[PDB]
Amino acid sequence: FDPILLRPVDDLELTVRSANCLKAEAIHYIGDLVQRTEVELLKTPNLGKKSLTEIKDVLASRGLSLGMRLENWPPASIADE
Repeated sequence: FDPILLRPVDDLELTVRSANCLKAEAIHYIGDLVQRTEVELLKTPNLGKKSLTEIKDVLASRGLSLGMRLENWPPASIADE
């Protein structure tokens, strides 16, 4: 599995309006991020175009795709509590 992917958009280390705004859209995990749709996500009253280039840079910098449903998400790398 991809580690950055398992990471939370907030801590994904992306921009401030991209990752941050991502966790505000019920997508605190970059996994769900790629498992969504930048079409409507990049049209909210708190998004932007310069952000679509980043979110896409993550969905394309890790062999991912738009709405690319991940395997059995989330992975087993989050079972400590």
